[PDB]
Amino acid sequence: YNNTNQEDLLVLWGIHHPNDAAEQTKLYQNPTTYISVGTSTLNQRLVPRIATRSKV
Amino acid sequence: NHFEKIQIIPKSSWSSHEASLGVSSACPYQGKSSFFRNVVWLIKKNSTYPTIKRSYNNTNQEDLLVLWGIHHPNDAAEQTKLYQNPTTYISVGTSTLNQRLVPRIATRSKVNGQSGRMEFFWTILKPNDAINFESNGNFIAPEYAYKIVKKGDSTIMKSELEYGNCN
Ligand SMILES: *[C@@H]1O[C@H](CO)[C@@H](O[C@@H]2O[C@H](CO)[C@@H](O)[C@H](O)[C@H]2NC(C)=O)[C@H](O)[C@H]1NC(C)=O
Ligand SMILES: *[C@@H]1O[C@H](CO)[C@@H](O)[C@H](O)[C@H]1NC(C)=O
Repeated sequence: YNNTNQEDLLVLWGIHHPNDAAEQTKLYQNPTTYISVGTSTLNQRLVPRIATRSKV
Repeated sequence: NHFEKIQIIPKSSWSSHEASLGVSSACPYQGKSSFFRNVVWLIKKNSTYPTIKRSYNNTNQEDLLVLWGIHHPNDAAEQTKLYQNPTTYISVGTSTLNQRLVPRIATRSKVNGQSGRMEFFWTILKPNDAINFESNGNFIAPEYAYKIVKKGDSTIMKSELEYGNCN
């Protein structure tokens, strides 16, 4: 997306950290994933993180 | 103002990993070279290191200070020598924690004769919550943890002086 507007823009996004490899492939097939995001200033490569956690 | 130390993962309970070989000349007790007493330096048994999947639940009434660590070795040789598995990680989870630690190799100056490094981590595990570890190598597991028995005013004074038997 390009900010063709005149004012600063607050952009939000996210990453899913699943319970286990089963759920990872169940929902996305690909077993080893990442989200990379870039701007004139941002240089992010996010990587989902698996861990066994209490239900919330 | 007061911890009560409890055992939460007994040392004797590690069947498919060597638990008594996690020791170092950098930590002498009295000749016999030793280690941090409250955590275990787990190591490969037979030639191998099965994936560990262990968890403690805080059935107590008070917040619990849990400590654990990761081993960062000198090189791939030592990594496989001690844990066989060449690509490892420790993942730790709570109702709030979502950690995946990865050992980091780098060539470092000896300190207390060791070029490897140990990196410790911690959390406060609320009553009725559990901490779930999973690992594949380089894990330094908890044995003892601390119940926070009482809270109150205190401070960490910095002084070279000693106890004065006074009030
Ligand atoms: C830790 O152990 C206790 C059981 O000893 C669990 O207590 C249950 O937890 C649920 C959900 O938190 C509560 O709503 C219930 O009161 C408890 N159920 C029963 C049958 O006692 C607790 O869930 C465990 N904690 C975790 C994170 O697994
Ligand atoms: C060690 O490894 C071999 C498998 O390669 C196995 O057959 C042997 O019995 C193991 N030893 C013990 C004491 O478990």
